[PDB]
Amino acid sequence: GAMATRQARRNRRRRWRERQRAAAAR
Repeated sequence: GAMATRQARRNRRRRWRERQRAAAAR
């Protein structure tokens, strides 16, 4: 969809956010 891309831009940014938790937090 057209909006799917809009919210998606935040998904990719969030996916990396929680991913850092592994390094930042033991």
